[PDB]
Amino acid sequence: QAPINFTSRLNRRASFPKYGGVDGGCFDRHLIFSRFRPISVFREANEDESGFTCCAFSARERFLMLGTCTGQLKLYNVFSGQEEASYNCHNSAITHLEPSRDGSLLLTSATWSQPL
Amino acid sequence: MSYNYVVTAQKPTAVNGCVTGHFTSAEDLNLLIAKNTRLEIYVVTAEGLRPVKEVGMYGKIAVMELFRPKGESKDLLFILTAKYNACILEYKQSGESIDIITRAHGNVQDRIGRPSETGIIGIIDPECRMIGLRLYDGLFKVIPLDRDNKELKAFNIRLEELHVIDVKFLYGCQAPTICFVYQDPQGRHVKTYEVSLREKEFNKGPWKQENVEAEASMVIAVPEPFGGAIIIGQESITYHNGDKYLAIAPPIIKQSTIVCHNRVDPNGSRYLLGDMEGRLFMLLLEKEEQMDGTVTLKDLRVELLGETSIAECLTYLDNGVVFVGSRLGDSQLVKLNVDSNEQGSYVVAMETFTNLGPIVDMCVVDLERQGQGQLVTCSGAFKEGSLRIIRNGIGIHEHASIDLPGIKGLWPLRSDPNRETDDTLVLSFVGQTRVLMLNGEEVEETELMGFVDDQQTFFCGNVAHQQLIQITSASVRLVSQEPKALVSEWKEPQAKNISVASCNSSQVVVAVGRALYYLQIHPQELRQISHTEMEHEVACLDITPLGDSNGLSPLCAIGLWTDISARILKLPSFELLHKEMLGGEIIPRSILMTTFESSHYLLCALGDGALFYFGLNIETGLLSDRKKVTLGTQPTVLRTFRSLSTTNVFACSDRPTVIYSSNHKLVFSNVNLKEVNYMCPLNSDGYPDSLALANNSTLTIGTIDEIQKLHIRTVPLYESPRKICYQEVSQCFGVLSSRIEVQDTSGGTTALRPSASTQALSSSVSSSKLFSSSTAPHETSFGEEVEVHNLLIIDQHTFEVLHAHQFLQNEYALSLVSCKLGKDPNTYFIVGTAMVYPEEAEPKQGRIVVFQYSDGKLQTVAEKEVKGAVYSMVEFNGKLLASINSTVRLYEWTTEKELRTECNHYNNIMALYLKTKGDFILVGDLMRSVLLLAYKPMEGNFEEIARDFNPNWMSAVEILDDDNFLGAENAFNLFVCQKDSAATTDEERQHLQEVGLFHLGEFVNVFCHGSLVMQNLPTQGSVLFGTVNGMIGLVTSLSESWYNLLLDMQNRLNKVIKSVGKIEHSFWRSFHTERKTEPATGFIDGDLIESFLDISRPKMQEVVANLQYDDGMKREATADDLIKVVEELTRIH
Amino acid sequence: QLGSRELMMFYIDLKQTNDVLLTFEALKHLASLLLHNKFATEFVAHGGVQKLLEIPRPSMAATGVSMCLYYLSYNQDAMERVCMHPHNVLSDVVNYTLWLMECSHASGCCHATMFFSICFSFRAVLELFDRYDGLRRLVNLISTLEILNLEDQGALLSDDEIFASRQTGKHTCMALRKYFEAHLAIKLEQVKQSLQRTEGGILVHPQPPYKACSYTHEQIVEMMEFLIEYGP
Repeated sequence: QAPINFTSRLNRRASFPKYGGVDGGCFDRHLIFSRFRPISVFREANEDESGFTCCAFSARERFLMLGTCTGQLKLYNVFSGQEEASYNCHNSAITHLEPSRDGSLLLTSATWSQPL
Repeated sequence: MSYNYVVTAQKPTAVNGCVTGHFTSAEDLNLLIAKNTRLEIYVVTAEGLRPVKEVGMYGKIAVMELFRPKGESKDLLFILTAKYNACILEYKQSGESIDIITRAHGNVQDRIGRPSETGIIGIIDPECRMIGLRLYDGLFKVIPLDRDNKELKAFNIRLEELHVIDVKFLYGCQAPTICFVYQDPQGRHVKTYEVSLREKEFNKGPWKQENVEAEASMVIAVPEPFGGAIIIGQESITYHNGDKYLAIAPPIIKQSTIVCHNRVDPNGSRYLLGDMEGRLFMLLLEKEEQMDGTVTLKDLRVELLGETSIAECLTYLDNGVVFVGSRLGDSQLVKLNVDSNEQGSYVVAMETFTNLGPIVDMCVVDLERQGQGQLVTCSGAFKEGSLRIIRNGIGIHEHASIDLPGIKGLWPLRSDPNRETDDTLVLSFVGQTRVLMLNGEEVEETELMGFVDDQQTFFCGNVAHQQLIQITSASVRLVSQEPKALVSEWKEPQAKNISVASCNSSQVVVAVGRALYYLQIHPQELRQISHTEMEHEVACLDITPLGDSNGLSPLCAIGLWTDISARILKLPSFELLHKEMLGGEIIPRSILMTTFESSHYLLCALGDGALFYFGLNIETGLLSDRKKVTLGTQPTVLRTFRSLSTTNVFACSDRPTVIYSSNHKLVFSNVNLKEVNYMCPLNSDGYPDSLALANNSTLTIGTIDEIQKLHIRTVPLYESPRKICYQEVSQCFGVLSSRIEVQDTSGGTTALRPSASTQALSSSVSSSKLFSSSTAPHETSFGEEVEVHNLLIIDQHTFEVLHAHQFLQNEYALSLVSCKLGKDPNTYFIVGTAMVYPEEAEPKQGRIVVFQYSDGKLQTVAEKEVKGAVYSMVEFNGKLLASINSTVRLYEWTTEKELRTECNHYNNIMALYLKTKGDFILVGDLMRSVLLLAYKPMEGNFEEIARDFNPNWMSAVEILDDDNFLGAENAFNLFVCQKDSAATTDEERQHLQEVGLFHLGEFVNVFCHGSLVMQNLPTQGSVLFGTVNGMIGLVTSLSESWYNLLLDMQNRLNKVIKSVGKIEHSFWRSFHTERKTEPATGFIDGDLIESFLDISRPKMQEVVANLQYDDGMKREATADDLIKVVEELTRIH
Repeated sequence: QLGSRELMMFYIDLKQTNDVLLTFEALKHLASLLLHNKFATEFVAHGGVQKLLEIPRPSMAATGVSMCLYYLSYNQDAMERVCMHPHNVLSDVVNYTLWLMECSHASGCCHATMFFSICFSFRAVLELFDRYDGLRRLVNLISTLEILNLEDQGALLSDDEIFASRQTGKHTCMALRKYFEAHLAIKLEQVKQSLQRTEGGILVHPQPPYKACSYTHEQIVEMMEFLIEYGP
């Protein structure tokens, strides 16, 4: 077994295959998904209060597609912090929101609006 | 876009899997070692081993096993890559035609799932009914073997047992059956099964075996007489056969883990075992005949057999001879005894094999200030630890110094009839003459004979009739036991000066102008037999000892003034055999005749540094095509001789090369001398059978060792090396070490074997125990293999361990460079350490220590206690750069012998790699990617220019040209991120772009600058890289016009070359992680290019289609120019 | 490049007919300037602190002096450099800063108390802290708090003397917090050297300027409270 220490997993992987041997894979992930830090805060300073419901990322991760309580999805740059272009999509709200991988489609679901 | 060039300098050395059998012949046992991608087909002689054909493939060989199916007199070989493409191999030989046939193949893999945890495991059924494969952790992929399979079909019968540790097959019981070692949630067991291939379903198993030892690692199945399954564990050994059971717990196997096994006897009577520490054991089975037909087990014996290298292959060959195969160093061949020695070892050491194995650091450094830089790679492991020195050319270093520049010829004169004892020499100027002696390395001048004490000589050989041939002005003569009167001075009937004479051991060949004479050496009689005449005057003559150890040569060599002559005569009779007149002003030093173990060639030493490849049959007179090879600007000399044996062949030219062999192949290998004109077979008292070299400089009586491209010299230390640095001012290296020790109950610690760490010239220990306030060092119970590191300063030339500085308890040595900091002119050693404990997370302790070597004494000047582990250090313009737990922390030297943190950085996951070139800093992250970081000297602080975002686990990085940045990966791959040019906005200028992808099928440890060839003052720059299999290659930069020239030649060769496996090279070099199957671009795989030299011209002519050539210009490609461009790359390597 | 190191040294009083308001609005620039270490290294090395300690004590510019002292020791380790000088450099620091906490400014106790929150790691800071009055000039802050005076707690109701008088004790307890974590490791040195006596200890002690307060109340300040049980 690879040892519980990480630097001793670093000396061992130099003279052994990929991770350090048997049981070296998760011992990376028990060090690297156990911490987080805030990057940036995104408001909805239009009515001076934020009313989003659903969120996702684009097919190339450059813009994050929020969804308000009014019925419109609003694009935002992940680097800038500025609205790009809203879209009057539904009437009720937004529950589910995902793109595809090829970058062609978009599925947006409403709460009670007559096309769902 | 970035286009670069990658070849193989060192072929891989560490071995992986060793299968014996009858692959080549039916009744001939052989050895089949795979190393990384090569498949080395040996054969077993009674004297040892012998290769047949080395074959490389496009994929990492990890699983291999021979098998003879029913229907084949010989066997077959099955090999699976690391990219899941399988193949079935078949050897075909037809005379000298030595071929590998892949009978069936097919990439078998799945879209989804975890691959594995313990690698890939594959075992063949003994009835040759199925083929085992553990591939995706829940599937058990079975290959139904049939001649119906021109491609491989696949089954996937689900394992309801997920986490399998080992799997094997059991022997002949009318059904193909399986064994496990499965980890239950509650306990662990050994289950069996039974597979119906006609029904794809597990049947009801014959064994249950509901609980076993807690650490069962391997399963050793015993054969058909007394069939069962031994279960080795960490601590004990069992036996199982469904009804009975036997169990032992021998006190031998108490301090090591069993790693390898083999079936020694064909009825399975004996078994050999290795360990993790070098031992070899033997399992003896007490065969018990209970009844007239009943075979059963009685006793289990474990006998200690002695110490070898760390085994991962284990093959008993025959007659007590076993090969030991190591990844970790020095795969060697051993012999078993019957009686014992002073330590109980039956193990007889034999000849070894050279392995680099795991390279952990490199530095390309020259020690003789030539254009050729030497290479010092840290190699080995726990007790195989050894620096290895890799150099181009041939190491002519055991040479005497005698001041005779530009001298024409030195020829022996003996007095002992039955030995070479008391050999005086002949000093031959042009117009002057002396007689030389040899006191080993030194000379004495005298006058001995009385014939040639007045006029010059040219050629005075050694007659096997205990005579000698003296040539003074115009006449030849025989020599008695040192006379002063002539024995038989045959005059010449022309009364002219001899233009070019020559001699042999049975004949005299003298050319005067155009008249070519011949003398038959009788006992004390010179008789004329044959005579022929040349159309021009004779430029030179050559006589080589071809046959019978007598001096009879069926061929002749003819050279003419201002006329290239390939005229070939039957020299005893001078019969015309081949007549070819090339023509031209270049004067040749005619022909060197030496058979290079396969064919007689002719080797013409042309004027002004030119070389031709001629091939002649010694009985017909038909020549092949010529081949222009450049050596220099002066006329060349081609000679053959005896170094000690094997008829060594040398090229005395402006580029002095060894012609004879290079991995048994005609590729030139240099020597460590600048320019060589002549050679002289002298007789030194301190140099056995050595030769002196008359040059444009001094005379070097030296011999030549084993000839290869890369001579490898081992400096063993018997402990794990970590890094390597270099001192210019001091003449010393530095190697960080790692030794295994156990904790004593009374004493502090104790070692295990006498390595070169304790055997040092001076010892010391660290002081100022500054981790004393932390109460973390609590007590441990037993001696459970702690690690102890120290600094080893190795001498420059004697390579003696000069000093050892043992660190504190459980303090690693992780980082080492050697540079100068600030305005202090001292050159330091800088070691950044970390404090480690198991059962602990990432550490938050450590210090950084700076050393010096004042008068051969190591001094601890200053230390800096740092809250974090130190991973990488590089010098940065007089300032110290470090990487301390995702915090790039640049330093600064003060006059107060301290350090001051000048700046910091905090946007990192975990920064492990640091490379600088000028004022850019390239940071290799743990999981994310290439990170380029700027340093503004005006601001004083770092600045994030850009950052890549695609999460690849880094392995090693290196700056190419401050625009293109090379990065490796854990997924055995290469890519370059190019800094983005279109700075249109601020978002698009903080994003790097991955430009070019490559699958270097090998782990990468090191990168460094510096080349391996001599500086003759093409391509630009050179980066060498360190690996884990001992496979050093080169990375360099191309020109974009040549990239379009080279890449189209890759696509031409990828329709002609049938690589073994039928593997597409575009598919094999494709960038393949677990989530990206993106095809490769950018780089050039020059190892596919340089095999064009091996392609025959009826298949080279089909490579040359309507292609392009740059010599702003535009020309259709031709065969004789495309073969030049490869040679423009082959001169690098 | 344009000498803003040398521009701002002229703008503070040097035996000169200056006002108060241009000087106090010059340090307000200079406190934004002292954030960078490459500036901050050269300020002390060219003698800016002794220049900054030229103010007579009744002055309206005392707030900017405390801001230039607070961002002096904010992130850079400049207080390591203040030691090796003529002897009365920190003796002018202890004289002026403790007077400024005694001056009872409306925000002079909001900054000059924060200066003692980190700089207690240096042992000579605590050494000059005890040759003077010490906590007699510290406890007199808490004992004069009108939010604590139960006999006069219904006297002041305006929110100026409430939010400022419920903040003043908050930074004072943190001034106490790193005071006792420091003196825990001080007496632990007077435990691990006087009691152990080479039994697991090394007698090397230069009295350096060095940060040895163990800096973690999650792990090791908790741990140092345990090993004092083995004392006398």
